[PDB]
Amino acid sequence: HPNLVIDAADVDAMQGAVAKPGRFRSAFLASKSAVDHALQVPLAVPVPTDAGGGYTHEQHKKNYQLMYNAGVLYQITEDPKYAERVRDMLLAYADLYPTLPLHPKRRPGAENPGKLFWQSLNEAVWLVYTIQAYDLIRPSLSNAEAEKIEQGALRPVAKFLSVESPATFNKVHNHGTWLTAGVGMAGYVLDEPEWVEQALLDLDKSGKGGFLRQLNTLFSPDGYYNEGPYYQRYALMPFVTFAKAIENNEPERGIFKYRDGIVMKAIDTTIQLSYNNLFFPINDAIKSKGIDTSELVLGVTIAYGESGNPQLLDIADRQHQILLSGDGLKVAQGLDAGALQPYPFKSFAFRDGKDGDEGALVVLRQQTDGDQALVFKPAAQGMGHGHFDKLTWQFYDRGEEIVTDYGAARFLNVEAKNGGRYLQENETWAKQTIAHNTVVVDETSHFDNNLKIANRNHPELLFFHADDQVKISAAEIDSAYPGVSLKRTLALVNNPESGNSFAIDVFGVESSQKHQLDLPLHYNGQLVDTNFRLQGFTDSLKALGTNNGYQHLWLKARGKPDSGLAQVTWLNDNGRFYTQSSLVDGKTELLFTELGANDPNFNLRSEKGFIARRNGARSHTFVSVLEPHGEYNPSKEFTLEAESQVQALQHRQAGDLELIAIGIKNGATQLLAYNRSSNVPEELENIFEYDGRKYQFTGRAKLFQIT
Amino acid sequence: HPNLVIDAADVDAMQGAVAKPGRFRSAFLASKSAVDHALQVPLAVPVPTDAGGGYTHEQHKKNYQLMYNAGVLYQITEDPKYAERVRDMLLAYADLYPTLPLHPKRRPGAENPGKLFWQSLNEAVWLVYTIQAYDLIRPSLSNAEAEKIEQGALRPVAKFLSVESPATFNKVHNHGTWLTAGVGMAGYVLDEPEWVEQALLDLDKSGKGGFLRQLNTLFSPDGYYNEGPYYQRYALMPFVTFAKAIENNEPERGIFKYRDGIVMKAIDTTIQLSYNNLFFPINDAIKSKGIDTSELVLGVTIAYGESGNPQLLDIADRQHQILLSGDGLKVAQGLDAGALQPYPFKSFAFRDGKDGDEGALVVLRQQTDGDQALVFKPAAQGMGHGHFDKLTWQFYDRGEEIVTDYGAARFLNVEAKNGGRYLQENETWAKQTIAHNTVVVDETSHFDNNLKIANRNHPELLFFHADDQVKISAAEIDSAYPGVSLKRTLALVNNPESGNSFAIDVFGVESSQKHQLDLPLHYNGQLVDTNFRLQGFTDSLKALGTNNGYQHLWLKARGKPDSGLAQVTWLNDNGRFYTQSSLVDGKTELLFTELGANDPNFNLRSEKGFIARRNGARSHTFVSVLEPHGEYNPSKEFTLEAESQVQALQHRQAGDLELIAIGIKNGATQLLAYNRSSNVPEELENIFEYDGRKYQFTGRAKLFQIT
Ligand SMILES: [Zn+2]
Ligand SMILES: [Zn+2]
Repeated sequence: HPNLVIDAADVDAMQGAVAKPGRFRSAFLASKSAVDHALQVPLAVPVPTDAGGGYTHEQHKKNYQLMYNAGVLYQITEDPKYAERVRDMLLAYADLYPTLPLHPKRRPGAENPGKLFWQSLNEAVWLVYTIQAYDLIRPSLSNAEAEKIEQGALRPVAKFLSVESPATFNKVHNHGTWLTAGVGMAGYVLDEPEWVEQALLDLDKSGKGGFLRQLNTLFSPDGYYNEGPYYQRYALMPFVTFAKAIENNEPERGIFKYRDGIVMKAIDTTIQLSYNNLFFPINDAIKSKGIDTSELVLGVTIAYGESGNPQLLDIADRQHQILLSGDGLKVAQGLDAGALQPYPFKSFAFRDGKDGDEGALVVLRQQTDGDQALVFKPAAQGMGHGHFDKLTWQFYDRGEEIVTDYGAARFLNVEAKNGGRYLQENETWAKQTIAHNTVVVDETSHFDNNLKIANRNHPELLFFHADDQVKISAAEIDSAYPGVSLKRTLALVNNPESGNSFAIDVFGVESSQKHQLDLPLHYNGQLVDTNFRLQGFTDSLKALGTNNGYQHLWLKARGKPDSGLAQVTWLNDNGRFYTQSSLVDGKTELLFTELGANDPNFNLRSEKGFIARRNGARSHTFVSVLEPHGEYNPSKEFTLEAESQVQALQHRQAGDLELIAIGIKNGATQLLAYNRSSNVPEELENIFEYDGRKYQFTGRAKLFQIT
Repeated sequence: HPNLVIDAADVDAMQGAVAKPGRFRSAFLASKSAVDHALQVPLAVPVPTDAGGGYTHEQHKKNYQLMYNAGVLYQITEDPKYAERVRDMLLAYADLYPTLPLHPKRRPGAENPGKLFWQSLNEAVWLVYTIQAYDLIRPSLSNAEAEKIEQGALRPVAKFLSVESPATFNKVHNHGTWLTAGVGMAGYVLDEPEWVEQALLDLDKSGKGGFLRQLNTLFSPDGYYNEGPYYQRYALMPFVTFAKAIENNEPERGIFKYRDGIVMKAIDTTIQLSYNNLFFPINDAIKSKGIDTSELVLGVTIAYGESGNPQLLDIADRQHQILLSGDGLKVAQGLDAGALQPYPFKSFAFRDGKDGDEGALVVLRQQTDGDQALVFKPAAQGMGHGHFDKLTWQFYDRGEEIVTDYGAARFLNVEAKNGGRYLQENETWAKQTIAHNTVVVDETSHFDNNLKIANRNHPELLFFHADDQVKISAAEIDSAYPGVSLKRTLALVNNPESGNSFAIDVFGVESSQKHQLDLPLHYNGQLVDTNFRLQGFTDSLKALGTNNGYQHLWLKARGKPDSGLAQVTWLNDNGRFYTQSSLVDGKTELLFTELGANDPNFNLRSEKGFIARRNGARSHTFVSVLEPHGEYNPSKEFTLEAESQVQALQHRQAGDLELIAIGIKNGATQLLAYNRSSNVPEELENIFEYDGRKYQFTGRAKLFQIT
């Protein structure tokens, strides 16, 4: 009876593969050992009393996982003990569920209620796994056992998640995707076709919500999910699960061709939104989440099963987790056959919006100086999970996040931390603009915290270009603060001769009115030196400000460099020094902060940053260069080039061109020249004059060496 | 000509091994590649201008490293390009060194000056490496080149390091070992036997100083170096280097048998004083230093060449660094031959003092619940790098430091941080007792920071016992504070029935006068719960105190739990929760701190801790249990047992016995019973009554399960 993600054909293929040495057999033996041990322990289907991370919540989660794993073993081995365990647990659920009220630890202000769980989302995950387990063990049951499980457990849960909470079922968000996927698959297993249609087109079958609306709205043409990478991988699992079930049940729907293969694009982009295996922590996001997460392990197997792309074996190899499925077997076989090819992590502008015209998530990468990623976020809001952070950036180098995004104020599945829920400081700190590396006007967050306006306004991607020496993008938004135009261009560059790299930042603010302008740099590392006088406050600390996140920042020190070049140098665990060299006009303060004020429940990390503060400016440009330099090896006990190699910095406008000149110690000046305007063909010619000589280049941009 | 660590026998064996494939050939090729690349850069022997971490400091360090490596490559390849580079660098040193003043960035308060370097310590390392390089390339030289090199560089350096700085040269400390090693090896190479004898017996050759006194004084009979693990590995290099040269030139001295084989013991104990490859950060210490440090890579090859112990190959394998020497070949061959045997990290009391009577460094390990180490420090002062930390402890679990020692306030080889020197806050914070996990009386450090009193006093180790279920040690000191006695016993225990483990702490304070008593607990991880009301200060922070390190702690929160059981729970990145359960009397405050006050140069990390404070006590006992519990997996997204499983705690005396009974939720109480007397035969019988039942055990201690 398996006919959801796994079908009978997959079981027969798995049965043959299990008795041949290889990755698949070894994964099978490991699952079998674990399930056999778990079968020794009595079933635990407790009355639900705990919130996220609590015993009842985690036990119910463990139950769905065991029921799925045992069902897979039952199909492969034909051993009845696996089905009997799944049956006994389902009979227990069938007796418990009808008697359950809404969860005692429900918090409806945060999320909709569940019966098994504090929130409906976990119940939806439970249905997605449990329906598959039932589908896998259904041939083992008597008719009365099936009827009791369906009438007491499966149908009441399907009803609870759909007709009984219809607003969320018809919503176009990850929570909707989980609910639609579970009820739709239940429609297939229990022969309820209307449930499949309700999953695809909403409860009214209108078309306004449902699975198809989600695929047409939440993803851009580049496969980029509007809520961001961390919820991208989360929603991926019900997308590829229900899509695999649609293809096995109604292949005439052409689900894997729908919207020009959007399901495959979505899988691939999920992989791309990572560095050193971790998803970029933009918007609401837990920084530990990586590509070995179960949703992307599954997604890769499904995409490899559809395409046979050997590049996906590279990812599967890094995930270190063989799945007991037909597609999981295909992955295991390609790996055993040596078919692996490297996976191409791209510099790319992943467009945002269903039509691709609501900004973009830009990733700039280069390997000349090690693994480096500059992540630029001129993206749309991302809805409730979105941060108020237009044009913010991050910088990754040598395995580590150097210029940082906080992610969410949330301790996942830690019940003592408010049931693992999003904390108050996720609104008052983590979402605020001052928590990001982008301009804050008048100590006020972008859109002044107005969700509806934020949801309707987005930056415009002006351009993106990437070649071997220059990766560069610019974007603009005039709606973050009406009357203020915010424009940023960021370049990731490398010089082949030196082996050196730079991140270059040109942040232009233009207003007809005077404003306070803050540009934070939140960094990871230890402050080691400054160009200018800086002594920290010594016997008391006070918060930087009063609202919009400023109330959480302790002010540790205040500097006001003389006009010219300001330099801030820190040292990272990864063995590198980082110096930001910025142009200051003598009216710019540098405020050094530590996160942790107005934090009575110890909910925030002691993160460090410095803010460039320019008061009373109508128009201002923040020009800066981030220089990774030197080597620090505390094991062999040597240090090289600990001092910044930048001596001078100049920024000039030359018609439609922007020039950034970086003077290097005992070295040639690095001169970034790029064309500023919208459309620039690849062979367009440019010249300009710098220091009495003439320079010429084709296309968007060129880095010159001036000896 | 090579006759020091490397002799001609070694060279011959290496030459035949570099043709055959294997670990040695791969190391050779990697070295040859690095040096060949170095040879294409012209030599740089600059006039010394910078302090530690600066250009000339790090260049002169690069130079001795390259001279040694190029010299070894000369001997193996017989290719004069390597010797010619070494020759040309030494001729530049011969011309430069006699013109040199004392170093312009000398800081004679911190360390004695050098000429090549700001301190003579680096000059001694330079000599140790360079005398070996000169020895390796000598047969390539003309007599006039040899005379110029010896007259202008080698002899002036050796003379500057001995007769011109005689106090330090005759000193018995790590600075002394480096100086005497270089001069003694110069004595062998330049045929100055008086220098060899001065190296072994001091300049006046009295025997008060010198290398034999160092081996007889700075190590205990257990091979524990008095200054601590971080300086043990430092001194280990000159110790084993000179010893190996002595054995190759004067094997009649039997140096590897001297003092019951102290050198081999010294190597083995250096390996023992680590957890997950890092040395215990006690006394002045840099936390990143681990067993791959060059001194211990060398010491392990030399011990393997002496003893052939296949267990040393385990360490070598973990170090991942084959050495181009005769011993390093033998190590590579044994590894290739698959002779590796697991190295045994033991529970052990490493005695302190020349004769092993000045306290001890006690390490308790178990493996039942993962890799765990309890480090207890009832040790001698350790001279000027010693910390004021009698009876302090650390806890390590699942790869991480959980209960912490700060180590030193110093940024090794970062010139912008005071030349990589020990910083002011090393004295005012890192050495202070409040920075450690031990009792502070009246906000005053042990011995009141008086180094002369501290050097004359040490705790007495009372007992130490390790079996598979209980590891336990106790010690006491009555001289840390006038009229106050301090006694601590620490136990590491495991229960087989559950996978559970506990660290048990009983800290007794006895005095005829009332005092304020502080017991800090410095922890690594995120605070997640308390069983008593705790709200952090929200709008400002102020230092906890005014002196002896209290001026560096921000007080973030204050709690006063009710009489009974206090519980503090934090979450560590290793995926485990930790709960300290402590007995409190309603009069004990718990103060939550963050390091960072009075730190104007950003010299301190933001470390966290909590302090149990009890005022007006004459005698008081701090009883607590540290419980690692649960699993936190944010990749798979599950949590198990996040809540502490301790329900109750009781401490009782029963004659010569102490009882600690730990109530477990849904579990048998764990009852630790141990005899307190110094003398306890293994077959001694103990009997006590607890809750109506009678219990008996043989020997020192036993953990009982009470259902
Ligand atoms: Zn964010
Ligand atoms: Zn210390």
